[PDB]
Amino acid sequence: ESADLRALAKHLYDSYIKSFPLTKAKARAILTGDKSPFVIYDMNSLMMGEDKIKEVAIRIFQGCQFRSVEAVQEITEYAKSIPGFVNLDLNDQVTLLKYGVHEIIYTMLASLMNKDGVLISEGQGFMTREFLKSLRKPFGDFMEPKFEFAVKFNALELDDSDLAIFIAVIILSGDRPGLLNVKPIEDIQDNLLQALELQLKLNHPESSQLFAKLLQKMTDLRQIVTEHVQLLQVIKKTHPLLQEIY
Amino acid sequence: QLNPESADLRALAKHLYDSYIKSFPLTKAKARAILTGKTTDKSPFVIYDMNSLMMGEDKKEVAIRIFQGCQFRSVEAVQEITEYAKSIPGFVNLDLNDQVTLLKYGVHEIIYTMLASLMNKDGVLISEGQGFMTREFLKSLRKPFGDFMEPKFEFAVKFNALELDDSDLAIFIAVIILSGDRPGLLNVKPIEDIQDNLLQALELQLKLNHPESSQLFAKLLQKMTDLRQIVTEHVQLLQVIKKTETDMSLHPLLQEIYKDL
Ligand SMILES: CCC[C@@H](Cc1ccc(OC)c(CNC(=O)c2ccc(C(F)(F)F)cc2)c1)C(=O)O
Repeated sequence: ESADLRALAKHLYDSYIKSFPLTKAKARAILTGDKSPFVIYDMNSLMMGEDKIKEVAIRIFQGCQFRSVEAVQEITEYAKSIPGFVNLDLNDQVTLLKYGVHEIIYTMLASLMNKDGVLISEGQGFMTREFLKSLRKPFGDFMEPKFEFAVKFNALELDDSDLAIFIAVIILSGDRPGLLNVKPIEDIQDNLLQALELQLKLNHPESSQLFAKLLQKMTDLRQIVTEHVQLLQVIKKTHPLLQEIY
Repeated sequence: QLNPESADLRALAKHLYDSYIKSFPLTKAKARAILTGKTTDKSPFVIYDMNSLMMGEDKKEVAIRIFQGCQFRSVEAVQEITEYAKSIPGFVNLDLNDQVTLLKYGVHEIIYTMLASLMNKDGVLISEGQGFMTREFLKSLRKPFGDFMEPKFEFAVKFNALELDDSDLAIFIAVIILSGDRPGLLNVKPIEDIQDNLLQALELQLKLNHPESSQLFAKLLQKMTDLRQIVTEHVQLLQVIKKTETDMSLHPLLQEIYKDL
């Protein structure tokens, strides 16, 4: 048992590294100790950042969308490396990605966040929490709850090897609506959960019940996603091919 | 056997086939099974005249109604193609303006490539394969509507002789989207680097899938000139329609695609 699992963990770490350029380890190095990122903390600072790297709030939102669309392709590539994933019914793969990417985006965004701001543009920029929060409604309230989640998530002190398995657990959720064959999805998730548990026991022997605590974070994640989607709807009180891409 | 480099190309081929099946709900495989009688469950209702057309409805003017139907389907196809385009590695990382440009010039060449899958020399599948409208009925519509589809049929018959399957088409459609010689492109190099890779993958795919088909790769690439000619002829036909039929509406997505094409 405890060998297929080590294999699974290593396999997923290696694939996570290929798929996601900006790892947590590299993000934390930048957020602390070498060559500093460009800090966007103001309206004038944002203006200059676009030279270095509609009005203002709209351009920032549209930027997050371009990045999210990129991230969806990175996550999809990652998914296809999870053993058993490509052997699932194709409708079910599409369903799992459709309902999983938002949860994964915000999980991974926490790797680029501290309590004072978030890394952007592959770590070249840093947009402050206070700047994002100052944006006029409804655009001032879209990142804040991701910051509150991130602070709580980051207290677990997970590393990229832990996160690789956790992301996979998220993708293989058998409770997504419209799934046709739930059995093999839950069978794969069981194996991934086993791998995650062992990974966290070996990697974090002094953090009691880290496995449990990580799983409980799924509750705040789905909350964040549901309220985000409702903000996206409210956004409909504010180029044809361009809107098609998004 | 295969080597590391040709192995990466196979993975690319498989990724693109997989995304094609997820993005396009009516494949060539399904279209051929409907057209060739692999069926008591999948046979289409045939529209060959006005009364057939009437009877087909439970499933103004006839020429305009069919034309409005094509427009609508064209808008759907653009949505499907745009979703496919996102899956092509590197595409979403390109400059946003270039993504729009590649789609603008790409989508119709792709629409007509895939339309061939739904066609034989006698007609075309419609309404997700539930109906089949004859080439003769379409050709009989009052001018200039009777001219719209004939060039698509001529191309299709010649294109279908290549006997490409969906795994082949998936890489070819990607090659179409990622052309660095589209007008107005800001950053050509990254586009060409992606197409290089796509071309290598198409080439190997055609060698493996059709080993007895000499220069299929070259012959398929040559067909890109036919697609371009179809697009241009089609656009000149729409300008005539827009002027003779002041009461007919062209969808803004389609209008933006054609704007200064
Ligand atoms: C004016 C609209 C013409 C299109 C070109 C076009 C796009 C898609 C097409 O179908 C895949 C076609 C050919 N039309 C059909 O196959 C078709 C015909 C009738 C119907 C309908 F009757 F069901 F509506 C649906 C599709 C043309 C364009 O210029 O964008």
